[PDB]
Amino acid sequence: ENKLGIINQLELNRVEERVSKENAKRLYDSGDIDRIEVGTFKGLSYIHNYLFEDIYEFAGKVRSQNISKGNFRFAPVMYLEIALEHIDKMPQRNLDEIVAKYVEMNIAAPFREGNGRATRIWLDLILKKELKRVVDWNLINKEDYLSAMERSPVKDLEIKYLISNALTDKINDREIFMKGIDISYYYEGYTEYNVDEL
Amino acid sequence: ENKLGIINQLELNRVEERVSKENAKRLYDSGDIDRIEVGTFKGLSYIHNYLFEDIYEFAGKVRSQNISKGNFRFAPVMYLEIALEHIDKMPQRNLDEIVAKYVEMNIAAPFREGNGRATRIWLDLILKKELKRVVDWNLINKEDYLSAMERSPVKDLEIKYLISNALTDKINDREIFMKGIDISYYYEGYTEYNVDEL
Amino acid sequence: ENKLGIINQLELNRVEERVSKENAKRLYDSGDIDRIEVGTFKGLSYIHNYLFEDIYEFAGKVRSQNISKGNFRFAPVMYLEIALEHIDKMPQRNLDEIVAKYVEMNIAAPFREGNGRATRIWLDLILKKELKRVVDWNLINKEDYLSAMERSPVKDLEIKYLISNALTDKINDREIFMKGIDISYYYEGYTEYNVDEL
Amino acid sequence: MLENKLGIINQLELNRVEERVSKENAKRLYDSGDIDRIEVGTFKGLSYIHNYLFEDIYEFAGKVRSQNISKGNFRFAPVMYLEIALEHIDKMPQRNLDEIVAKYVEMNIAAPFREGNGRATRIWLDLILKKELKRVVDWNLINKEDYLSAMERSPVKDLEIKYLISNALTDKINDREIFMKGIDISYYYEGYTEYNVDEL
Repeated sequence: ENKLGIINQLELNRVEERVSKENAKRLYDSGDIDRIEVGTFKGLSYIHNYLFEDIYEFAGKVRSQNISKGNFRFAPVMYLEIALEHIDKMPQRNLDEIVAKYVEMNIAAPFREGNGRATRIWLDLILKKELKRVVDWNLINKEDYLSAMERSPVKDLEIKYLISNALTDKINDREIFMKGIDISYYYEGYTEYNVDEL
Repeated sequence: ENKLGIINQLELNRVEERVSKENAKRLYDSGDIDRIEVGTFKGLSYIHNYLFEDIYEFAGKVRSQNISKGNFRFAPVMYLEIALEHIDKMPQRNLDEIVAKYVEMNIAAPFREGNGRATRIWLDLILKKELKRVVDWNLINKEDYLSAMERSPVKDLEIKYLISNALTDKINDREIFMKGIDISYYYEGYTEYNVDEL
Repeated sequence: ENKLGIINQLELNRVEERVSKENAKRLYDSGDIDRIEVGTFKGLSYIHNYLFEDIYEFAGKVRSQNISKGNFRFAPVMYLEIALEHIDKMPQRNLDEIVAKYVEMNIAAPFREGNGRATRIWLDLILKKELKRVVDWNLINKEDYLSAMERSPVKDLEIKYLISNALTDKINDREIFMKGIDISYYYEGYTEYNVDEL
Repeated sequence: MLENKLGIINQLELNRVEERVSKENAKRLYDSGDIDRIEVGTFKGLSYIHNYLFEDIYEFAGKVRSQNISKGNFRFAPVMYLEIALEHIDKMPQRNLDEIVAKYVEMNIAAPFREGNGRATRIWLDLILKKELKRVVDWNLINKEDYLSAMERSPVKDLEIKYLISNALTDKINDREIFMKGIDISYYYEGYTEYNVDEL
């Protein structure tokens, strides 16, 4: 279900990876990433549209159906408008409040697809603005990340620990961002490209 | 925080069990249980107030704070009004729909405390009206019940199975109701009294 | 790490699917599938080797290190032989005992890879011998299957329900088998081929 | 319901007497100084603790179980692995908090006795911490719900229970009140609240 002419899911995986990773590279290199609202659904939507507007019509738009990914209980549509407004007002002064806000937005998962990758970019911008840190994503193991996120609605200690131990002060390091993009796509199983070669 | 003069949590547990079980016995014997709206938040609120109004000021009222217990998130206050209106509109024609409705009201957990006991009484009333059955709670083990309830937000098959294999047609049997009250309190850890001896 | 020199994971996935599916087709059509020990590790090892001896060494052989999948707690290597001996002696007289045996063998997961596909074939042979049934895998939705398997060490009701509702007496229906092979590969994410065209 | 050395046929009364008698034994275990002459960190020592607490009540006290036991959200070790599992736990290191918590988590999964594993193993844990870190747990600093949730999570990831333990560590390793309060809280974790050990 896409804007390109793709009827095969494996081909769509490769093409989505390549086009959206191209867009992520441009998001950083043009400086556009630094002109978006931080910590808000408007900003998250801007990121998501930027990554995916060529591939999906729903890019940047709040979904209309429920989503089902494993046994994780995402927000049902009926709470979604309420949830995002709540998240727009949550504080983000320190690591606890930032992780708590990230966990709430992960539960809300407002888009049909692409929530994890877009929201990881959004999280790094919150960390940069409020703590002058970003996540070095090579300091977070993939299985530990996925397990910690699935656990996070009950207790966010695991995800907090991973993030806190992966914090770096190199908030303008192009290499940290670009490799963070490759790792973020690897978490969701897309590994056909390296973003820096696009 | 209670209407009595109690500073000890264990004494509060003791008196809460005794008073609310006395009220449950009266709810059945007076016939008041037969005059309640079935399957709605209005009826559930009536039950909860009836059990707990001597002990807690919030009895029968939707909570204003979040509650956090076990391995899945109950509805946060900000969703509660939407959730209860939705639950009022859910169907209750067969066991599948009754169990799905019970699972959603358990997730809603609209009161500050006492959700489990009130909602089990409420469930028996839905079963009595729509299937001419009640639950024989002596046919549901505590460990099995708790495990199945914790699983139900993901998949209600386990709780559906326990409930259906405990269904009895003795829907006016006083002793089934009374033992059901003692068992329902045992599920939550209250065992100091026997309801028929109160 | 494989018998061909394939260094790309997406490439290996393609050839592993096609070759091993050819071996599965031959396993059924040659009738060899009917002369393998039913319900024992020896029989499972024969199935696994038959599927994977062309692609992987160690095919049919007990793994030597621990394996992980998500948070699932598979048997550690140091207990594996004990587990396999225990599983060889588990009974298989009715559906309950067969599902329980299948759940223990899923936990044992004795091979480095290919446990799910080999063990699903092994399960169908146990069912055919003991109940004169096989599973119509078309009646078991994928997400329901994976969730049920993850749940099964705690409570095997979900997988038992899915299997019990997918049982067919068409134990010589060649397409039920071959489609079962395609669906079983889809469970693990291999979707490039239809075995009957191989 | 379990066979017991008293003539008790009602589970609620067995709960009451078990709580009373075994809490009495725990008080005497500490006050007699016997707790200081137990092997630390091995199944032999845990077995000694368990027998001390429960031998008046249960024949199986201090003994490896012969059947599986099943509760909660993860499988305890099955009997067929139990001897090997305990042998392994005996050899696990305990030099720092990470290793002690990992060892405690493995022993909680092993759950070698028919019943009473949680209470005996918490005493066993405190003795390990006292020997290797010169700390014990101030159990008043670990909430019940937090404790139980962290334990259920621990076979997957021991971070939550490690956090609770480390943030409750105290150096008062000979404070009798810390111990006695720990006994009452440890029994509260499992739902036994009819007595206070110091009032026994």
